[PDB]
Amino acid sequence: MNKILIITHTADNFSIDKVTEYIDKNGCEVIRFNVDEYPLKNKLSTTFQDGKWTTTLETPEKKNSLEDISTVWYRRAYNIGHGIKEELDAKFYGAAMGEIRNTLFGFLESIDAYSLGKPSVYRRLDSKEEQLKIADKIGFKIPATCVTNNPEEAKRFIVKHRDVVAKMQTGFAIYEDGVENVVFTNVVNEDKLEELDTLLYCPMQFQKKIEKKKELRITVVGRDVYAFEIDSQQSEAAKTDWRKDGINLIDKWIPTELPQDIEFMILELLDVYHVDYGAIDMIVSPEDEYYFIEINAAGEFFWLDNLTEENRISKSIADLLCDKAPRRDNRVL
Amino acid sequence: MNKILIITHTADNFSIDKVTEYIDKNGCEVIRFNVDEYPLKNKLSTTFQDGKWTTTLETPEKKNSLEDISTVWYRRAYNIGHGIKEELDAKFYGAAMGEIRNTLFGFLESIDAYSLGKPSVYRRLDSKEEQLKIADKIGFKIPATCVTNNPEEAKRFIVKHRDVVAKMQTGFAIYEDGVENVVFTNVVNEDKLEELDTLLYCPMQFQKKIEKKKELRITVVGRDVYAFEIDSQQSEAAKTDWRKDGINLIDKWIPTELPQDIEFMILELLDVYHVDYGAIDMIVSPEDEYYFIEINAAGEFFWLDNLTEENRISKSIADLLCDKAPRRDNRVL
Amino acid sequence: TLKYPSDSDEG
Amino acid sequence: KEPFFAAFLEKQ
Amino acid sequence: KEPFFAAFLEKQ
Ligand SMILES: Nc1ncnc2c1ncn2[C@@H]1O[C@H](COP(=O)(O)OP(=O)(O)O)[C@@H](O)[C@H]1O
Ligand SMILES: Nc1ncnc2c1ncn2[C@@H]1O[C@H](COP(=O)(O)OP(=O)(O)O)[C@@H](O)[C@H]1O
Repeated sequence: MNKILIITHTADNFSIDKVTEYIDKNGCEVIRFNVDEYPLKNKLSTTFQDGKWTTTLETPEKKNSLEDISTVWYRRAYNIGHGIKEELDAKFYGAAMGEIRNTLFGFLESIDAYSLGKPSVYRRLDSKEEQLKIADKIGFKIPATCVTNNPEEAKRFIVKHRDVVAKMQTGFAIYEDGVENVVFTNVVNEDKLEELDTLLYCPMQFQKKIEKKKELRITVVGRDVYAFEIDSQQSEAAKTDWRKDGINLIDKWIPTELPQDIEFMILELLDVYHVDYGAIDMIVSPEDEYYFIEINAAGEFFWLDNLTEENRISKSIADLLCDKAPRRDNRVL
Repeated sequence: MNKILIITHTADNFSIDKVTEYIDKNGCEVIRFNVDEYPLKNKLSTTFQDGKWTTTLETPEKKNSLEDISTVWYRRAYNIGHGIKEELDAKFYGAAMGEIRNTLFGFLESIDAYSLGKPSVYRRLDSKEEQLKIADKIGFKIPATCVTNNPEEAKRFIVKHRDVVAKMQTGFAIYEDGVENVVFTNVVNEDKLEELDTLLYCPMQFQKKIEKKKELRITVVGRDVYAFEIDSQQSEAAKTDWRKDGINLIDKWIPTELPQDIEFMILELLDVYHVDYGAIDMIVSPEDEYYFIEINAAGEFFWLDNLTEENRISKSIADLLCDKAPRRDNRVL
Repeated sequence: TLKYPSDSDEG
Repeated sequence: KEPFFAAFLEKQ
Repeated sequence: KEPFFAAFLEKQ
């Protein structure tokens, strides 16, 4: 009876499958709004008539009304308006896509039922600087960081910390010389130090390189914490032991358990943001100190959910969406 | 003395000169951040090292420390990255602009001091649907509304509501013959209900045409409320959209006083959104009914501010930024 | 759409 | 093809 | 010209 709106795209049908199964068992209905099919293949309408609001969604599969949904789960959209480019003249394309995106994001904002994801929240989480500042305030250890377009500032930072990686806040890729080239986080060496003057045209995020003893991915669904680790140290050690030949669990994340202080601070980070989903990246140095790297509000979880027993993260998300788990209530009034 | 960071652009002195003058008269320093010149003509650096955060905005004449500011005013962010297109090779331009925008707006979001405007907040208030829903919940009278890409839903709305105007949620200029054409609010020709075919390719917002006895613009600064009125129905061009004759009507605005219930509801709107600035557009119909039309989270105020005596709205903004007026405190931890 | 009152923050 | 609002275009 | 991140392009 209880209806749960889920925003996805057509290519993602796999991680949502187990969540939908567990919601079905929980006794709620799932309404799938595939976002790439808007506005071409779906039709959405919100109306205010005679003092009443009504929102209806027409799909190739079903026709539903949405003004009475119990919750919404907005998985961040990256491709809306598929096919509009071929249908509309060039002079109208930018404005039409702007209006489409604004109408849809505005509907998603207007939902006053409990929301797991919203456009303004995702936009707030795009600020990696605020992530680092908040994590430092909570008590997380974070790497030395310099976000800058100042060549002299970056050079001073690099000569000070002596082992610096450089990353963009938004990636880049290009097909050239017969092959795809992607930008990766890499150390600033003597060769790249020559091109530091070009920083004037676009900033970069420099960070002290944390030596990896462990790498951690932490998926948080409400107050459910799932930690996974890659033990680089023990992997490299096993590569010397002949008894470990052919056993390459070294490249696979294994479930692990966090120190209770780290988990407390993770839950506090989600409390400060007032969101019920998070994907946190951490690095454990050789000195066994935990470094926060970033939190992704839209991070994928299926690859690690398949490493749990019968998709525990999907069950967590389903219980959260059906109001069968403690929530950070974000209903609008 | 306290430092007030003002996010603006080089073509925006017209709205910030008086605010800067009154801030200086209040005893606080103004740090102007022109974002056209980022990152070409000024340098922005944020560093965390040795447990300390620093932020430096370096212009060719002055280095400003931003980590100890007491307030930021997100006023305008026009033409970020101006001049980069002529510096960078074309293959890097879009990605470099994405990175520049992410860095700038992420610094803006990461300011934990009191903020009059932030990216996440402005983008939440981009949702006109949530605006109308929250206004209806507060008690405002709003026009009958249908936002959709579904032609038959629009047809039903247009036949049930006979006098209906069409509206875009976003602003956009389309270039034809080097001419900039735009889409005002236009009444929907009730025979022209063919050609709503087009509605599938891009949605639109239809509303019951409200007859305009007068039109109101209400600028709210904290708890200060400056209401102005205009008679729109004396220009056949400005009769459906006063902005269509705006430059002629720009000095015909008259100060007005709202009924106390309308003012209480406007203050309650700003309380619900938890912002200290707003530009609310309303329409008073011949039957003396006050209709909420829109709230602009970053609307213009200078042309009404110049109709007061000695720029009262700029003075109120300066007092709010210098913490001499009650705030809806939004500091982060 | 119009920006005679240009109330948008972006541009 | 044109979108709907194209019918309401006019020079500013 | 080229931005700084262009110096971090790698194969695949
Ligand atoms: N301060 C740091 N010190 C050392 N390594 C880091 C630091 N920050 C990020 N990294 C590493 O850089 C990598 C960035 O990943 P990226 O280049 O996006 O590839 P992927 O697509 O695998 O994330 C991460 O694997 C992370 O472990
Ligand atoms: N329902 C309506 N009935 C009559 N006129 C309207 C209606 N909605 C908007 N208008 C007119 O169109 C103008 C712009 O409306 P709106 O789209 O709300 O503002 P903007 O386009 O600046 O965001 C208003 O100044 C108003 O005069």
